This record gives sequence, C-alpha cells and structure tokens, in this order.
Amino acid sequence: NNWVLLSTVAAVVLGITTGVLVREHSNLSTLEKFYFAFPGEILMRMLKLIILPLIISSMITGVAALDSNVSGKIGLRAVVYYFATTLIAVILGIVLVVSIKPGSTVDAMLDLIRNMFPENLVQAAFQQYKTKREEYKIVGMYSDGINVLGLIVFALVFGLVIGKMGEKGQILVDFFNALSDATMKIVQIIMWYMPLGILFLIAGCIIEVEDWEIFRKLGLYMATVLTGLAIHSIVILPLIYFIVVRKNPFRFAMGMAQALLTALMISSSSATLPVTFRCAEENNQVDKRITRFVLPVGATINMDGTALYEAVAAVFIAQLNDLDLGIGQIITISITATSASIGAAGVPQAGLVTMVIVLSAVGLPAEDVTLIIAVDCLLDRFRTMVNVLGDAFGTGIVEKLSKKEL
Amino acid sequence: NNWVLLSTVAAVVLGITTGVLVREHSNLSTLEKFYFAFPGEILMRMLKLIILPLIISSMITGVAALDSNVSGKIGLRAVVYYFATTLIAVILGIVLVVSIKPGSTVDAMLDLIRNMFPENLVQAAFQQYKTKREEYKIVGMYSDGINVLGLIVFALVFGLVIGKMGEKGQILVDFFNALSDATMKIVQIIMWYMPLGILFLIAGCIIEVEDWEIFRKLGLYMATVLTGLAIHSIVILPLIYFIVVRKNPFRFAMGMAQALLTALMISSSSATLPVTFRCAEENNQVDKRITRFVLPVGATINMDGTALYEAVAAVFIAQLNDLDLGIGQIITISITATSASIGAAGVPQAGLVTMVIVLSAVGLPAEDVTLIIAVDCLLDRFRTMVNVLGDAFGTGIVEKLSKKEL
Amino acid sequence: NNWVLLSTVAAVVLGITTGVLVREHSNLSTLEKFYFAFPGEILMRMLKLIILPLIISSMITGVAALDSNVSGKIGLRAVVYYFATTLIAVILGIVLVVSIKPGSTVDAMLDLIRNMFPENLVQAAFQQYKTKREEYKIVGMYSDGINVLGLIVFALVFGLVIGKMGEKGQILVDFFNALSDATMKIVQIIMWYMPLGILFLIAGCIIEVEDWEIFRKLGLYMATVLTGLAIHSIVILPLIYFIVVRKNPFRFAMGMAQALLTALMISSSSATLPVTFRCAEENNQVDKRITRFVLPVGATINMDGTALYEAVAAVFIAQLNDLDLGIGQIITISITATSASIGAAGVPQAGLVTMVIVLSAVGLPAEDVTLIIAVDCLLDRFRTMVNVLGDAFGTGIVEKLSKKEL
Ligand SMILES: N[C@@H](CCC(=O)O)C(=O)O
Ligand SMILES: N[C@@H](CCC(=O)O)C(=O)O
Ligand SMILES: N[C@@H](CCC(=O)O)C(=O)O
Ligand SMILES: [Hg+2]
Ligand SMILES: [Hg+2]
Ligand SMILES: [Hg+2]
Ligand code: NA
Ligand code: NA
Ligand code: NA
Ligand code: NA
Ligand code: NA
Ligand code: NA
Ligand code: NA
Ligand code: NA
Ligand code: NA
Repeated sequence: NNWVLLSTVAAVVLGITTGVLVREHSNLSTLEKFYFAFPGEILMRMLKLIILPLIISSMITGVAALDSNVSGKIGLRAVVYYFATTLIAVILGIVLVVSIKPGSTVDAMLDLIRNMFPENLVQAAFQQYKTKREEYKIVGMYSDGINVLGLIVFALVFGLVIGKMGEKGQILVDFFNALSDATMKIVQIIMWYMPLGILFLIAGCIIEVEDWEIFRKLGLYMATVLTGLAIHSIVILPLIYFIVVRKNPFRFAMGMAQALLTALMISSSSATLPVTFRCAEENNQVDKRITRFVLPVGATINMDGTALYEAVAAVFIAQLNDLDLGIGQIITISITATSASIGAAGVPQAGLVTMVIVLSAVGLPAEDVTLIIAVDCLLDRFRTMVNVLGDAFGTGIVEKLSKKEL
Repeated sequence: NNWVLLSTVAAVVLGITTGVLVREHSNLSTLEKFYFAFPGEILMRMLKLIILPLIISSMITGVAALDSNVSGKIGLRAVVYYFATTLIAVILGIVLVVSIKPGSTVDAMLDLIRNMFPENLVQAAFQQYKTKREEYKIVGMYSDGINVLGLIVFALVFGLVIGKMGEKGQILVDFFNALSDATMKIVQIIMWYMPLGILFLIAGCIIEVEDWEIFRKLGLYMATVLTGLAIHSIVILPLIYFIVVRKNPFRFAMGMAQALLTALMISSSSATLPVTFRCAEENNQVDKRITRFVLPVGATINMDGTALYEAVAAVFIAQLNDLDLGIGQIITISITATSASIGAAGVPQAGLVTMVIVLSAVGLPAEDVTLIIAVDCLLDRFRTMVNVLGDAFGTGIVEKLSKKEL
Repeated sequence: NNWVLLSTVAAVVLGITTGVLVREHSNLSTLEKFYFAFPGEILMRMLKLIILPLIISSMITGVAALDSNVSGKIGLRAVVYYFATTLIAVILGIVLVVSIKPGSTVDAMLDLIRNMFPENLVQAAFQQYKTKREEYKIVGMYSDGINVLGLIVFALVFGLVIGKMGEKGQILVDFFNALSDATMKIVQIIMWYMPLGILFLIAGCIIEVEDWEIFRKLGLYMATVLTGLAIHSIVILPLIYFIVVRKNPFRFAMGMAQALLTALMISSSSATLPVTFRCAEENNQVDKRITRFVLPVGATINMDGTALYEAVAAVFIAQLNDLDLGIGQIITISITATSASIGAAGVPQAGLVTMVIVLSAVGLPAEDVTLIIAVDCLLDRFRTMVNVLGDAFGTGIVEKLSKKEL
C-alpha cells in the first residue's frame, strides 16, 4: 500500500515509547547511551554522505534547464521571493524573541563574503574558511565542515554558463541530469533504512534528558519558536500567496498534506523532495517546467523556519548570558541567520553546525549550543514542515507570475 | 618477443644479487640506505596514485555492465563465493597459527561500520575515520589514509542505480567505461618503468636486514604463513572448484601459469589484471560477459592470502607480547581480517596499512608492524599469487553456475 | 566600444592616485590597511578558485586535440622550445645577478621528483608533499598548497592516453572540451569585476610602504630584474624568432600589442588568454590547429620572466644574508627556478608561494620573502608581459617548424 509514512509514524511512536520506558526503567551510563543510538548515527552518516552530489547536481540542472532567454526572469522571480520570505521570517523571529524575552563582528561579517568565493573547489567540499585577529593583524585558517555557501554560488554560475553555451555544452547538461537523478535514486534507497534509523534517533534523543528541569527551564523559549513558526506558516505565507494569486491558500496546503506530514516525520526537506514533487504536480496541478526548478533549488536555499529558529535561538542564548544587544548587534544576527539558512543542508542535525557562525558573530563561545541542544529535535520536526511549505507556496506564486511565459 | 615477465625475472635476480653484494661488501648509513631505494619509492608513489580511479571505475563499470534482471543473480553468486573463500582462508590461518604457536574492541568493531558510510565523498578519498574513548565518552576524528571500504560500497550502489536507470543514465555508463579503460592504459604505461623500480624495491629491501638474527627469529612464523598459503592454494581451492564443476582443477591453474608468474614477480594483483584477463579468456575459454565482472571487481575485494596473512600475523604478534587470547578475541581478529582483505588495494605495500586496524582491534600498539616488516616482501610475493588464483577459480565456478543464463 | 583595457587603465591610475593620497593624508593602522584592500582579496580568491579546472581541462584538451601521429612531433617541438627558452632566461638572470651583486639540498631536489608523482589525485588538488631529515632519518608530511606540478604531469599523460584511444574515448574528449570552454566563460565573467578589484589591489599595495627607505634599499635589485627582463624580451626572444622564421620579429610584437598591454595591466597570463588568442589568430594570421595547443598549454608552463625573477630574487636574498654560494649551489637554484616557473599558476600573487621551495633549496628560512614583498607587484606587472610574449613567439616558431604537417 502506502508504507512511506505509515512506517515512519509507527517508527516515531515506537521511538517515543522506547525512550520513555528505557530512560525510566533503567539507568544507563553515557557510554551505553551513545552505543544505544548507533543506528541513528549511521542514518545521519548516510544522509550527510548524500548531500554534496545532491546539492551540486540539483543546482546545476535546475539552472541549466531554463532557456537562455527565460533564465533571468524565472531565476529573479524565485530569488526575490526566497530573500523576501526569509527576511520576513527573520524579522518576525527577532521581534517575537525581543518582545517575549525568554531570558570583532566585522571579521565574522567578512568571512561570509570570503566563503562565497573559496580558494579551492576540492577543499570547499569538506573545509571552511575562518579568520581571527591576533597580535592586531588578521590570521586566517581552514577548519573542517563542508562549505555549502561557496559550492552553491559556483554551481549557480556554472549552470548559467552551461545553459548559455547550448548544444556545444549539452554534454555537461546531460551528465549532470543523470547524476542528479542517480542521487535521487540513492535517496530513495536510503528511505528504506530511514524508519529504523529514526526510531533510535528519537529514542536516544529523549534519553539524554537528565531531569526534565531542562525542559522546564527551556520553557518560554520553545513557545517563542513555535509561535513564530505558526504565525509565519498560517498567516504570513497564505497572505502573500493570496495577494499574488487570487486562490484559496489553504486548499494548496491541504493538497500538500502528504508532503507536510512526511517532512514533519522525517525532519529532512531534501529526502521528502519526491513527495513534494508528486503532491505539487499530480494534485495541485502545477506546471512541470517551473516546479522542476523551484523545488530542487529551493529545497536547500529557501529555509524560513531555519532562519527564524537561528535568530530566536541566538537572541535567547544572548539573553541567558546578559550581554544586552544594541541595534547594530541585532542586524548582524539578522544577516548571518539569513546566510545560515542558505548554508544548511536538508538533513536533521543541520542548523546546529551553521548556528556556530551566528553565535560567534556577536562574540559568543561555540559551546553555548548545548544550552538548547536538549530539545532541538522537537523544534526541528516543525522547522522542516515550514521549510517545505515555503517552497510549495513559492511554486504557485512563481507559476502565477509566469503565466505569460508558459 | 615477450618481455613482460622476462624483464621482471631479470630485474628480480639482479635485485637479489645487488642487495646481497652491497649489504656485505659495504656498510651504508640509514640515510644512504633510504636514498638507495628511491626508484622503488617512485614506483610505489605511481602505483598508489593509480588505485583510486582504478577502483572506482572498475566497480562502477563491473556492476553497471550486468543487465537489471541478471545483476542480482551474478552479483550474489560472486559475493557468496568471495565471502565463503575468505572466511575459509581466515579460519585456516587462525587454526594453523594457534596449533603451531610460533611465539575497547567494540569501538574498533563499530569503526568498520562507520567507515562503510563516510560523511563525505571527497574526504573519503584520502582520509579515514576512527574513534577513541576518553574522559568515558567517545571522541571521533579523521586521520589520513584512503577509505577504500566506503568508496567500494558507494561505487557498488552507484553502479546498481545506474544500471537500473538504463538508456537515460547510459551517459554515465559510457563515461565510466572510458575512464576505466583509460586507467588500464595508464597502468600499462607504468609497466614499462615497473622492472627498474622492482629491482631497487627488492635490493633495498634485502639491505635493511641488520644481522640475519631477525630472519632466524622470524622462523616458524614464516613457515606458518607459507603452509597456510600452500594448503589454501593446492587443496581447498581445487577441491571447491572440482565440487562445483567436474573438471580437472589443475589444468585451470596450468593455463593461468603466466598470470600466476606475473603476480608472483610483481606482487600486485591490480597491475597483473590484463595478463589474468588474457589467460582466462584466450586459453581457459571463459565467457567474456562474466569474466569482465568477476576479474575487475574481485581484483581488490577477493584477497584470500591477504586475509590469511593478516590473521596469522596478528595472532603471532599477540603471542610475541603474551596477552593470551580468548575465544572472543579470536572472533574480532577473524572479522577484522576479512575487512582488512577487502580494504587493501592491489599494491605491494598494502596489507601493512590495513593491519593497523586488526592490531588495534585487540588493543595493541601500531608500532608492532616493525616486528615482521623485515621479511614482508617475500610473503607478499606469495600472497599475490593466491590472491589472483582465487579470482581465477571463482571465474570458472561462477561460469559453471551461470550456464543457464548464457 | 573596447572597455577591456580602457577600464583597466582607469582602474590602475585611480589605484595609484588613491594609494598615494591615502598613505600621505592619513595614518591608518595595520588592521584598517587590511580591511582597505578587501576587494583585491576577493578578486584573488576568485582567481585562485578558477585555476584548477582551467589547468586540468586546458592540458587535457590541448594534448588530446592533436592526432595520434602528430602528437609526438608538435608536443616535442613545443616542449623543447619551452625548456630551452626558460633555461636561457634562468642563465641570463643568474649571470646578471652575480655580475651586478646588489647585496640538505638533496632532500629539496628529490621533493620535486616526489611531487611529480603524487600518492593521491584528490589530495594533490590542495596539498603538497615535503620531507625533512631528523634524528638521521627522513620524515615526510603533507602541507597545504595545490600541487600544480603533479596535476600537470597527470593531465598530460591522461590527454595522451585519451587521444590514443580514439572514437571509443571520444566522450572524455568532449567532456573536457566543454569543461575547458565553461572555465573560459567563467573567467570572462570574472573580467567584469577585475577592474574594481585591481584598483584596491594596487592601492593597498602602495599603502603598506612604511618609509620609501625600503624602496631605496631594494634599489639595484629592481634594476637587475628589469634589465634581465628587457634583455630577454627585446634581444634574445626576437633573435631566436628570427633564426627560425625569416620574418621581422618586432612586427609580431606590434601585432600582439593589445595582449601585451592587457598582461601588463592585469598581471595574469591565464586571464589574458582570450586576448592573446584573438591577437595571434585574427592579426598575426597563425594557424588555429597549432595555436589552440601552444597557447593554453604554454599559458602556465612557459613562464620565462617568472623563472628569471625567481633566480635573481633567490640569489639577491642569499647575498643579503652572506652565505657565499658555490658552483653547486648555483645549479640547484637554476633547476628549482625552472620547476618554480612551471609550478606557478597564471595569477598575480603566484611566484611567491613557489619561491619558498627555491629558497629552502639552498637552506634559507621561508620568511625572507618579506625582504622583497614590498615592491613585488611592480615586477609582476613586467613578468606577466614577457610570460605572454614568450608564448606568442613560441607560436610562430612552432608554426614555421610545422609547415610540412599543415
Ligand atoms: N531540518 C532542515 C535542515 C536545517 C535545520 O534543521 O535547521 C530541513 O531539512 O529543511
Ligand atoms: N599484494 C596484494 C595487496 C595486499 C597485500 O599485499 O596484502 C595484491 O596486490 O593482491
Ligand atoms: N604573473 C604570472 C604568474 C607567476 C608570477 O607572478 O610569478 C603570470 O600570470 O604569468
Ligand atoms: Hg528529539
Ligand atoms: Hg623483500
Ligand atoms: Hg604593487
Ligand atoms: Na526564504
Ligand atoms: Na527548503
Ligand atoms: Na540551506
Ligand atoms: Na575471498
Ligand atoms: Na584479488
Ligand atoms: Na582489498
Ligand atoms: Na620557457
Ligand atoms: Na605563460
Ligand atoms: Na607555471
């Protein structure tokens, strides 16, 4: 029948039950807790393995698919929508976190421009650049971690160039089309192992909770993120959809119910891409030419909930450490969180590796992620839902704004 | 005429003569000894350069060549034979080494599963993952050394996916076919320099022998390995060949005499692949469709003598250090040695870099390889012979077991 | 109209004016000086990003374009001319620097052979090998920095192999042709940002001059380099051109005036390749089949002024530190400087990273590059001009020596 989401629902309920029963009926040491969540670790190792070919091939094929005369218009209509919706999300998150109050920046601002143009393509696949001043002179070095931001820019430029070359460069277009669909097939292969991995990934996640006092203390912060996500998903996005196209926005969401449920269960926007494609094309009746570009490109660039969570978490951690923020310190968080959303891949544990940059932007230690790591999975489950909903709503907007070219 | 093996025989006899005459008539320092064996070092740098494209392209083309309906059957018939023959070799080696007696394991057991699914494809080409516990919590880091095990798994999955896609993904099949045959051409180019490199590689190998007391002390251990190789090559493999196909097993070996001699002289199963192909196809009259898959895939996965040597050497080093082994400690050696055979490339100095993992599995320092490094080349010369003989015997077995599909 | 060089001339004059006016009218700290030259840093990050695909694809396509029967002859006629002209340049530089007098080698000599055959293709793209002796035994390790020398050799061998395979390996030829022209398109895209980057790259270069006493002290050394470049560009190259082909050498230079001006303004031989192509083909009326091979291959291998500058700077730094040089110490500089010219890419700051090897060849600290870093841009501007002039003159020589095969 349809085991794609039934198996995942069974896995998540079994994971919750197993974690609760084990944590209570037993007292395991930290080493045994680490050994317990090994299958989830293997699932995460596979998901992180698949991202690089996925991102590179998806960007290249999405940009090169557009004809030379329409690449500018459709690309602009997509990028403007992405930037506007993410800025709205960041502003809403900052405003809400400031109102509720749950609790060397230039170097980090220039490091973002330095990482858009890496010095080496091979090294950018597994290493990232960072500079720190010392005596005052600037010293730069390469740390570990894939440089998604530079690879995305290079892939966009390469796709545009190959699309402009035409029949002479058609061989590269064919090569990257085949590579992208091979990567999609490999992701479909991983979806078989996904449920058993998710079971342990959540069971061992609800086991490390030492006393629930962490859950009580992280209260109010969790409400701020959930309220921001609800406002951005139920109010702002349907409103901007209705403004562009005069259609009932909620019928679109109801048609994208399967994709939303899959995203909320697996917490990965890149692995739910086929379901989103099917729901958008077969049900909502969206043109293929534009969705084939909006979906794969926006599955890792357009992440509104991720940006909102980055801004809210950064300001909350700052408030936990005092360090009253000025107006200028608000802005550097807003811009960095926008880059952090673009710099994170469609995998669960993403959004924590990219939060180090936004934390160091305002001069904070990298170890403060542990202040909120405890309950991050529950918020990730809801971040992914709005990350894919934004992509779906962008699809209808671009389609309505591209009627004259179809 | 036929200079492929005549030149190699001349090179090996000249190397033995040169090493003996130099070591005796002269007293060189360690720096001069290092400078003496420079051409062998260059040959090894070239052979290690060629392995990565060779392995990747060979696995991809071998798996994608099979049709979608026959890929499962032939692949299963090959992998079952590989696993069974290697397990037999490991068991025989362990039994012999235990009888003759010449003299934190869970982390190393899970590192093997962690290395089958690397977190990065580019980083897996030159780096490997390892975890060590410290206070107890697990800390992981990436050391140097190509991750052959993860690349093999990814290449197998990619080849299966591309074979299933068909005419749409035929461009990748063509690309990797061309890449594989280009790599074979480059290996044929290196075969010109091979003889002069081998001359110094053995001359400087028989020079570092300080007093022959090392040869006397390593006695009994060398007998255990040679007896195990002889038993596995003369008895077990012909018997399992005769059981499957009712033909004289020794006629097959006699037809593969040129390949066996080349493997025994150059000590590299990947560089003797064309000779093995020629001997199996032109003389033994083996079908091309199945040999084109069994030979290149099995030239680095199917290594029986390597696994036997790993097990015997690990147990011998353990006995030199006391540390009486339990039944459980025998098993972790057996499984790790099976992975070590798969994880080693078809190059001479391989089998020593992969022995560090099997030594650390039972909690031993990485510097104990020096206890047997002195006479390792002589045992490598015989390991390669049985490594290629196992591949040849597997070819006839799979062919006889694949008559109905040809 | 023609904004390619008018904009660059405006940028260079504005950069000189801005640097002079700022350095005098203001007293900035070192951190502010570093922040001032940020756009030049971004331009350099982009230029260093583009070199690896450019080099690999250019070598592969240039070698594979030649037919199997003519690849040996044309390749030999090009490589002999390259080696002879570079040796002449090195000898002239050494002679001039010795006459004017402005002021563990075996390990560094064998490291060059070790770097021609790297142990890993992926690691060679961003790392380089070096050995140092310690107690005496040799210990080797990998430092950072792209290994251009090994990649060039592998690309040459791969191109020859693919050209010999023919229609069977034509898919790789097509792939690399498309990749090379895509890289050229990306370089043309970077040429838009080039002028604004050059403005700051020179403005902040003439700002770090502390007191002009450095300019006075570096006098005589600058004259030695300029005189060597003038002699090699005005006398030796036209003479060797006239000897081969009985045509007026200076008419060729006058036709290559646009390319020479572009090279002198942007100080990058790889980014001025399209202009050199246009000037050589449309004006000088050179056959396309031979220029398509001589230009892209020689744009990074044939660098005469770079080698002359390396030799002169190394001997000048040695004379600043006393350390009287023997005849043997002259030779190791000459051979290393020849490799340093081949090992440097067509980017401005190149020639300083490759000078560390030639400085360590004679046993000198790597920090002595700061003795001449102050005025290096002015000498680079003239190095690039002769680097492209040598390529142009080689084109006519090979064409005249290849009449019978066209
Ligand atoms: N879960 C996100 C990745 C980024 C994040 O978790 O913050 C997604 O797949 O859309
Ligand atoms: N000599 C082996 C490689 C592995 C080893 O030496 O143990 C072969 O080429 O088959
Ligand atoms: N500027 C040189 C690069 C090498 C050097 O600067 O020494 C060129 O592009 O030709
Ligand atoms: Hg969780
Ligand atoms: Hg040996
Ligand atoms: Hg300058
Ligand atoms: Na967005
Ligand atoms: Na998304
Ligand atoms: Na992202
Ligand atoms: Na085996
Ligand atoms: Na083998
Ligand atoms: Na192996
Ligand atoms: Na030259
Ligand atoms: Na040049
Ligand atoms: Na060069």
